[PDB]
Amino acid sequence: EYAPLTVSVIVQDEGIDAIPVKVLNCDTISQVKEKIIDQVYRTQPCSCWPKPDSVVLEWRPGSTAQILSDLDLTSQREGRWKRINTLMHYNVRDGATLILSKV
Amino acid sequence: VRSVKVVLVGDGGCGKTSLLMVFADGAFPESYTPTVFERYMVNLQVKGKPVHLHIWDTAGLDDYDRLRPLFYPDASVLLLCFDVTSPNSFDNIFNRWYPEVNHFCKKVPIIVVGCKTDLRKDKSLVNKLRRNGLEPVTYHRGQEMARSVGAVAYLECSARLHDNVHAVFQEAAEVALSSR
Ligand SMILES: Nc1nc2c(ncn2[C@@H]2O[C@H](COP(=O)(O)OP(=O)(O)NP(=O)(O)O)[C@@H](O)[C@H]2O)c(=O)[nH]1
Ligand SMILES: [Mg+2]
Ligand SMILES: [Mg+2]
Repeated sequence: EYAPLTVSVIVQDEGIDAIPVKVLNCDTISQVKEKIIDQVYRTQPCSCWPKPDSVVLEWRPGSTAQILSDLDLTSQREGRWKRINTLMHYNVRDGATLILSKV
Repeated sequence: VRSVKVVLVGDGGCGKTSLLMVFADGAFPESYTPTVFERYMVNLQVKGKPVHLHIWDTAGLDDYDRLRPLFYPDASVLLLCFDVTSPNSFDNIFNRWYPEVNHFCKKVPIIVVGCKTDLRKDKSLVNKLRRNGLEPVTYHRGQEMARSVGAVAYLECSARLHDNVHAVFQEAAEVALSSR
């Protein structure tokens, strides 16, 4: 089996005292590194690092494309939270065509 | 330079795409192909003034119900379509399409449209309906539905025969502009 595991990580350059990072004992050393980078550097200024919200995703099954979002007018609010839209929420079948473009 | 956003909804196979292709490209499709979503842009005249038309062709199937509301925002007029030969599609005008429109588009004008009118004068088809105790939808029944739903107008057309096709969109742009 596996096990949840909270760890204390220190980053030399940033100088923060310590950062709690929730990982799994079955995570590899590469997975753990990216788990840390997504917590210290995803919010650091980097003009060449595309984040999902600095990026548009359109869908066109025909000659016209439409933008798909995590939460738009079609999002069903399930429970305490608004359920984030999925690919089968929009009913995107296999072999579809998408467009990626910056904002 | 006035622009108008037109959106067609209605049960699958009721003839939404054929109506648009005949109006835009002047071509009727013999093979049925379920539409996902398309945007047709048409320049027309209204009382002597040019009016651009952004027209959206939606999916009538139940499998795309979660994607369809994406095209309701900023609408100027809504064409609620049904098949005259299919009493089911005429019911879903009020059972299914009106609640969905009333939910999102509370203020967008509704124009009910009866499609495949040419099929009313087909002996081989109407008798198949009459043997099952069902008659094709008549004008006074399409009108009472538009009245019950609260539509502004109610029109009929046949994409197979180009009849009353250009008139459907002239009335759509007139209602959309006069209500602006
Ligand atoms: N006889 C006749 N057949 C028609 C007429 N309009 C459409 N059809 C036929 O009805 C079928 C459905 O046409 P279509 O326009 O694709 O319907 P739809 O509403 O766009 N389907 P969907 O909503 O799933 O995209 C096709 O086989 C088409 O040839 C009409 O005026 N007369
Ligand atoms: Mg279609
Ligand atoms: Mg189905």
